[PDB]
Amino acid sequence: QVQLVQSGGQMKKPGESMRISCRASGYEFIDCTLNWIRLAPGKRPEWMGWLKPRGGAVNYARPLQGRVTMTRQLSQDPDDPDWGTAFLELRSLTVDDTAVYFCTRGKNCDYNWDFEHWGRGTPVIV
Amino acid sequence: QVQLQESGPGLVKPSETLSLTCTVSGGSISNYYWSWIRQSPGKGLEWIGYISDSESTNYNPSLKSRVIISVDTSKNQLSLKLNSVTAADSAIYYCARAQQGKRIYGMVSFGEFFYYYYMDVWGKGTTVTVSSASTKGPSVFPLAPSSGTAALGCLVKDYFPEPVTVSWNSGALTSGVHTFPAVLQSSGLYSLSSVVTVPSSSLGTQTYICNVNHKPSNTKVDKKVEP
Amino acid sequence: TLQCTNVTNARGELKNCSFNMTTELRDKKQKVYSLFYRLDVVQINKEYRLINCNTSAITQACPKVSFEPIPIHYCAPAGFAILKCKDKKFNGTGPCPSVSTVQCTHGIKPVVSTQLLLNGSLAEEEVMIRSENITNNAKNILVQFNTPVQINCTRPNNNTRKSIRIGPGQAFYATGDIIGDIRQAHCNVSKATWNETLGKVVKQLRKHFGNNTIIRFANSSGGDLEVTTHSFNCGGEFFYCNTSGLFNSTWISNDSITLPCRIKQIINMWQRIGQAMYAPPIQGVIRCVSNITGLILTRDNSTT
Amino acid sequence: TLQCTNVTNARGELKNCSFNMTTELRDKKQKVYSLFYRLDVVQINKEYRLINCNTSAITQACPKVSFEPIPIHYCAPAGF
Amino acid sequence: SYVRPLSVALGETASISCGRQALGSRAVQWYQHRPGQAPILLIYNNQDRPSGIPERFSGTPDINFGTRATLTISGVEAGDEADYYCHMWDSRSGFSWSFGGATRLTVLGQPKAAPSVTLFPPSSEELQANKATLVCLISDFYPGAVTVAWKADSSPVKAGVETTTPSKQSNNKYAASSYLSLTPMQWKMHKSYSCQVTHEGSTVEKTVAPT
Ligand SMILES: *[C@@H]1O[C@H](CO)[C@@H](O[C@@H]2O[C@H](CO)[C@@H](O[C@@H]3O[C@H](CO[C@H]4O[C@H](CO[C@H]5O[C@H](CO)[C@@H](O)[C@H](O)[C@@H]5O[C@H]5O[C@H](CO)[C@@H](O)[C@H](O)[C@@H]5O)[C@@H](O)[C@H](O[C@H]5O[C@H](CO)[C@@H](O)[C@H](O)[C@@H]5O)[C@@H]4O)[C@@H](O)[C@H](O[C@H]4O[C@H](CO)[C@@H](O)[C@H](O)[C@@H]4O[C@H]4O[C@H](CO)[C@@H](O)[C@H](O)[C@@H]4O[C@H]4O[C@H](CO)[C@@H](O)[C@H](O)[C@@H]4O)[C@@H]3O)[C@H](O)[C@H]2NC(C)=O)[C@H](O)[C@H]1NC(C)=O
Ligand SMILES: *[C@@H]1O[C@H](CO)[C@@H](O[C@@H]2O[C@H](CO)[C@@H](O[C@@H]3O[C@H](CO[C@H]4O[C@H](CO)[C@@H](O)[C@H](O)[C@@H]4O)[C@@H](O)[C@H](O[C@H]4O[C@H](CO)[C@@H](O)[C@H](O)[C@@H]4O)[C@@H]3O)[C@H](O)[C@H]2NC(C)=O)[C@H](O)[C@H]1NC(C)=O
Ligand SMILES: *[C@@H]1O[C@H](CO)[C@@H](O[C@@H]2O[C@H](CO)[C@@H](O[C@@H]3O[C@H](CO[C@H]4O[C@H](CO)[C@@H](O)[C@H](O)[C@@H]4O)[C@@H](O)[C@H](O[C@H]4O[C@H](CO)[C@@H](O)[C@H](O)[C@@H]4O)[C@@H]3O)[C@H](O)[C@H]2NC(C)=O)[C@H](O)[C@H]1NC(C)=O
Ligand SMILES: *[C@@H]1O[C@H](CO)[C@@H](O[C@@H]2O[C@H](CO)[C@@H](O[C@@H]3O[C@H](CO[C@H]4O[C@H](CO)[C@@H](O)[C@H](O)[C@@H]4O)[C@@H](O)[C@H](O)[C@@H]3O)[C@H](O)[C@H]2NC(C)=O)[C@H](O)[C@H]1NC(C)=O
Ligand SMILES: *[C@@H]1O[C@H](CO)[C@@H](O[C@@H]2O[C@H](CO)[C@@H](O)[C@H](O)[C@H]2NC(C)=O)[C@H](O)[C@H]1NC(C)=O
Ligand SMILES: *[C@@H]1O[C@H](CO)[C@@H](O[C@@H]2O[C@H](CO)[C@@H](O)[C@H](O)[C@H]2NC(C)=O)[C@H](O)[C@H]1NC(C)=O
Ligand SMILES: *[C@@H]1O[C@H](CO)[C@@H](O[C@@H]2O[C@H](CO)[C@@H](O)[C@H](O)[C@H]2NC(C)=O)[C@H](O)[C@H]1NC(C)=O
Ligand SMILES: *[C@@H]1O[C@H](CO)[C@@H](O[C@@H]2O[C@H](CO)[C@@H](O)[C@H](O)[C@H]2NC(C)=O)[C@H](O)[C@H]1NC(C)=O
Ligand SMILES: *[C@@H]1O[C@H](CO)[C@@H](O[C@@H]2O[C@H](CO)[C@@H](O)[C@H](O)[C@H]2NC(C)=O)[C@H](O)[C@H]1NC(C)=O
Ligand SMILES: *[C@@H]1O[C@H](CO)[C@@H](O[C@@H]2O[C@H](CO)[C@@H](O)[C@H](O)[C@H]2NC(C)=O)[C@H](O)[C@H]1NC(C)=O
Ligand SMILES: *[C@@H]1O[C@H](CO)[C@@H](O[C@@H]2O[C@H](CO)[C@@H](O)[C@H](O)[C@H]2NC(C)=O)[C@H](O)[C@H]1NC(C)=O
Ligand SMILES: *[C@@H]1O[C@H](CO)[C@@H](O)[C@H](O)[C@H]1NC(C)=O
Ligand SMILES: *[C@@H]1O[C@H](CO)[C@@H](O)[C@H](O)[C@H]1NC(C)=O
Ligand SMILES: *[C@@H]1O[C@H](CO)[C@@H](O)[C@H](O)[C@H]1NC(C)=O
Ligand SMILES: *[C@@H]1O[C@H](CO)[C@@H](O)[C@H](O)[C@H]1NC(C)=O
Repeated sequence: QVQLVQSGGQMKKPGESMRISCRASGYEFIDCTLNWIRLAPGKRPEWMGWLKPRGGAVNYARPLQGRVTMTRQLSQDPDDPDWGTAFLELRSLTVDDTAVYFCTRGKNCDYNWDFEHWGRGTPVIV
Repeated sequence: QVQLQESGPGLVKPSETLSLTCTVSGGSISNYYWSWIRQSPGKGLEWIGYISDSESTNYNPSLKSRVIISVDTSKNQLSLKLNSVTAADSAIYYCARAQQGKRIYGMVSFGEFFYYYYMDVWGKGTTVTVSSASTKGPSVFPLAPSSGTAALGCLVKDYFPEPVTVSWNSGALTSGVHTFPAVLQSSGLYSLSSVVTVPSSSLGTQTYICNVNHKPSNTKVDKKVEP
Repeated sequence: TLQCTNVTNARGELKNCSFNMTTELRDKKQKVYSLFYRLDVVQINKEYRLINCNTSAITQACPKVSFEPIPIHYCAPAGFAILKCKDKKFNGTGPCPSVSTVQCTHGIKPVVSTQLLLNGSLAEEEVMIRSENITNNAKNILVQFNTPVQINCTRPNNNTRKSIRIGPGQAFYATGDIIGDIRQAHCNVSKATWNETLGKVVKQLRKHFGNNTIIRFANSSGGDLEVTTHSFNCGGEFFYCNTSGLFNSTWISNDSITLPCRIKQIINMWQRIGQAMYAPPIQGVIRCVSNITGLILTRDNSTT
Repeated sequence: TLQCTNVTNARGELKNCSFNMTTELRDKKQKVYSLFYRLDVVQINKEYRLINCNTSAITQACPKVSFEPIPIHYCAPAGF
Repeated sequence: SYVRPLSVALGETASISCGRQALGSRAVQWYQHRPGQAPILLIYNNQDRPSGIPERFSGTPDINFGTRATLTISGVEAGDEADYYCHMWDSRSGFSWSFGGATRLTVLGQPKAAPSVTLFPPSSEELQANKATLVCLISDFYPGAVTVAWKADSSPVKAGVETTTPSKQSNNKYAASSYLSLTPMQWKMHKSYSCQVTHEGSTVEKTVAPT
């Protein structure tokens, strides 16, 4: 029962920044890698970067380096200990950043690029 | 169906028994719940108490130390006696029939229900004012027109307390009538001014007489209106 | 020392207790509150305290372990063997005529129950009763149904679980408040299915006591709470169901029977004197569906 | 609750914290102090506290065990 | 009890939310109470209405716990201006003795109506009774807020005038009296008396002379 829950949509202006979440549940958070994909109309789906909750190791895409930042915040309470919150921050926004931002996960934690699970989407309008 | 009508002194002195009664119409008294409600100016509705079809007592604890709601089934009449009244007890008293509803949310055997009460039919209301000042009758002074369409009425000067009822030709003339809200003068007496719009053809001559009634004074005066 | 009140209603069962509790810092206190069923608290002289304090320590159950009975298979080591018994009218003792061997037993579900055996294995053909010596009244008689009587149980209250940090990593899970209605936990059985099943049990009971004697059913005669009531687990909380409505029939020759159940969080289980367990409250509405397949009776000087 | 200051210098890294600590007798306290690198403490609102307190318990390493990597040899059992 | 304001437009929809939300299963009553008048039972059981209430008055039932009790008035009229009460009965709270708070629905955008001033001279019986009284009757104006000014010949009076607070009529308009008590000699020693009623935008004058 893998389920990814994101935050609500935001309307931003050029120069500001954004912060969106992605609470996962139903699987070991630190074992599977998470991604961030933006989808703009009339463009290719752009991969922003992946983040491994094991230590927070992250890898940003080149067209976004310096403007993108991905963190995590896994709960430290062993009763519901199977959930983390991947945060995405994009600074110095432009009108080209207007799209719907998703967080994805592979079908299994061995191969990351078979995005079987997707979030409902976080639309952003700059 | 069922309709009600209250009737009270209209004026009770401070620290005294506020007697009252209410006669229902077209219905039996011993098979419905009955609720008393008072509504003061500036304050919201206040639930006095209620009596059952088994004649059971249950008053608002905000007033229970003074209320006693009785009932006599020989007629369709049930009473209400608040005592030790103060200035805050001035309100319109409505006579409404409560009906019992049983809201079940769980098991009826475990007692998982609660009883709610709703009033469906209401009375017209009886104004009760408390003041050490005695009663006072009015004094009607006619208002004549001065010539298509014209207007005439009756000036009901200094009286106390509220209210008064105005009829025209004992009840025949009822179109175009416009009884106005009274005015509490600084002397402590209300002044009401009735007026009726009338075609200029009937000015000479269709007899017009205003009927003025003020119950707290046992008065029933009339007067003509003519140029 | 607990400062408890009644939870607002009108019977005042589950309480609303507050207490000065430790924090993550050894020099800071906190005034937190929680709900406790009255079966878990006792007064001093209003002031209360947990029931187990003057008896034993208490360990809160880990809310990540499962209270669910899993089919467990018992196997004999190499060089040994397990002997089955495929006799479909085999009472407990004696020589089983049809015997087979197995490396492992079947899926044993370790369902902790009382009075009424739950989720057990049915019997083929007819319902047999056991007991080692049926004429010895001090021997628990084990009756094993052949058809399953459906029993439904529920705790209708919508509960909440509040995590209370009481130290470095010590998080006690309390009952926050009750969302929505406050009702009564209970169980249901089909009176028709229970009437015919109580008929099936009184059938085989005549083969040991006589074809003319009267057979009477009554509730428990006393003892602890764990024995006088149907005690078990439903969604993760321990009921204690008054079975007086199930055992009330004297036999000679749409429906729904509802049992009033209580709930406890401070239990010792088994019957050991030394340690009690706090079961953290189950969030949401509780309801479980089980079959009662057995029964543990106890007879009481002539021919009745 | 830790009462910390900077260790006298001029960057203020490692702190100088004092606290009411328990003793050998359960009814006596003591006002002892210690140095803690800032990576081990966080403020409240100066007052501090150990970083792990709102997360987990903490066990002090035995100062008689060795942190030194020793050549470990992995061997397969007989038949492997 | 204090009053909660509300402002909806004519012909739109209203959402009178209850001020005392329920704790368990609820049985809410809704009452339409015009000031100084008999209240009207709109909804007695959470969703049920009596005989004689339009469909445009709907109450929210509690099928799943969480949905708060609200009163929905679709297609509001000018006559829907009154007070609304939420009589909240639930399983957790005890006996609902008091009614709700007070939601005074005020409908905006009603037709603007000009007043109708009618000034009467003193009566001959009261002039014979050694007293005078001018009665400046105002009615059929909207919005109900008027300013009354009395002039003796041409000078303001101010002394001895009582004025009605603009009460509401049956046709959803407003009316108010205006009394000026004069001495029988002061009424005869002057040439004319006027009643300036300045409603909303501009004023309307009615004059009366002792002839
Ligand atoms: C284990 O065993 C247990 C023991 O057996 C067993 O316990 C049972 O639990 C369930 C739930 O857990 C209980 O079910 C509840 O039952 C309540 C009572 O329902 C009965 O009564 C009502 C009202 O009866 C009056 O009105 C009808 C007409 O409407 C008349 O015909 C009656 O004669 C009666 O009028 C007289 O009596 C009044 C006294 O109450 C007097 O005041 C009055 O003046 C008159 O003299 C009936 O409507 C019910 O009939 C329904 O069932 C029959 C079968 O007999 C069917 O034909 C048909 O389906 C009928 O609908 C029944 O007789 C219910 O109130 C309750 O449901 C409400 O409450 C819950 C929670 O509060 C709500 O979530 C739910 O939505 C319901 O709310 C509706 O109703 C309320 C009140 O009316 C409204 O305020 C609310 O807005 C909402 O209205 C909406 O729905 C209506 C339809 O439901 C609709 O009309 C509206 O327009 C609106 O859309 C709930 O169902 C059950 O009682 C327990 N058993 C016992 C014996 O107590 C348990 O289930 C077992 N299993 C387990 C544990 O797993
Ligand atoms: C078990 O027992 C505990 C008590 O130990 C209960 O917990 C308390 O529950 C009550 C309600 O029953 C809570 O009281 C409510 O607090 C709200 C919070 O507002 C506070 O903070 C603001 C600042 O933002 C202050 O201005 C305000 O005065 C409060 O101090 C209030 O908003 C609530 O007000 C309500 O009541 C008033 C008076 O009737 C109304 O006028 C208001 O409109 C409003 O309806 C109310 O006062 C209290 O805070 C709870 N305490 C704690 C520690 O949580 C549990 O509920 C109880 N559980 C069960 C199951 O019984
Ligand atoms: C972390 O923070 C702690 C504080 O919590 C520091 O510990 C304190 O350090 C100060 C020095 O910085 C100590 O103060 C010194 O105490 C000496 C002991 O004498 C005391 O006892 C005699 C009785 O025999 C009294 O007469 C005397 O008044 C003292 O009460 C003093 O001798 C020192 O005096 C010096 O200063 C004065 C005034 O400037 C000079 O005139 C003197 O000549 C002399 O040079 C001084 O007062 C204090 O005692 C320490 N406290 C504790 C509890 O140990 C840590 O040093 C700090 N650590 C770091 C790394 O920053
Ligand atoms: C006797 O045996 C019964 C069945 O073998 C036991 O009933 C089981 O009870 C447990 C806990 O009381 C239930 O577990 C719950 O699961 C639900 C979610 O399940 C629903 O969703 C899944 C999809 O993942 C679906 O496959 C299911 O069919 C359900 O639709 C949650 O509320 C909780 O997580 C809870 O753990 C079992 O589901 C339930 N099984 C059945 C078949 O009903 C009963 O408890 C046993 N009695 C005793 C005394 O042990
Ligand atoms: C919760 O409610 C019960 C039931 O009303 C209370 O029980 C009463 O306890 C007092 C003790 O002071 C007795 O004198 C009464 O006879 C009891 N009543 C009944 C019906 O048994 C109980 O005290 C309440 N608890 C709290 C904390 O308020
Ligand atoms: C409770 O009722 C019956 C007991 O016989 C079980 O349901 C049947 O189980 C058998 C064996 O798996 C199946 O062959 C039948 O098809 C089942 N019947 C139905 C209608 O599904 C049920 O599993 C029992 N539950 C327990 C023991 O937990
Ligand atoms: C029991 O109560 C919980 C909350 O106390 C309810 O959970 C809510 O469920 C709805 C879905 O219908 C969500 O939108 C809310 O966010 C949930 N609330 C919380 C606090 O998580 C639950 O629905 C209730 N269930 C029953 C049967 O009453
Ligand atoms: C116990 O609960 C189960 C499940 O709610 C009940 O089985 C349902 O019975 C009704 C009535 O025959 C059927 O319409 C449903 O389809 C059944 N549910 C399922 C999942 O099959 C059962 O009747 C209840 N028994 C008792 C004694 O309460
Ligand atoms: C279990 O339920 C039975 C009834 O179903 C309860 O019997 C009551 O017993 C007391 C004396 O102990 C009598 O005064 C009552 O009249 C009985 N009630 C009925 C309805 O007969 C029994 O008390 C319940 N068990 C417990 C532990 O409360
Ligand atoms: C230790 O030294 C650092 C560096 O001077 C202090 O950091 C200052 O903290 C205050 C907070 O009150 C800020 O307003 C300043 O801007 C900080 N300065 C710098 C350069 O960052 C720190 O407060 C000192 N700690 C103690 C306990 O004295
Ligand atoms: C324990 O407290 C620490 C305080 O530092 C929390 O960590 C910070 O949390 C805030 C917001 O919660 C973040 O903005 C910081 O980035 C966090 N800092 C670090 C170093 O993690 C921590 O989340 C708390 N833990 C729990 C379980 O509540
Ligand atoms: C907590 O301790 C204080 C000490 O003054 C006391 O007054 C208070 O009653 C205690 N709280 C409880 C719930 O007993
Ligand atoms: C079981 O059967 C044997 C013989 O069939 C019999 O001797 C024994 O008494 C029976 N068990 C009981 C408990 O009656
Ligand atoms: C057993 O039934 C009797 C008679 O109804 C009752 O007095 C007693 O309290 C019951 N005991 C239990 C444990 O249910
Ligand atoms: C130790 O406790 C006392 C209690 O009076 C307090 O004044 C002092 O500040 C505490 N010490 C520290 C280091 O906080």
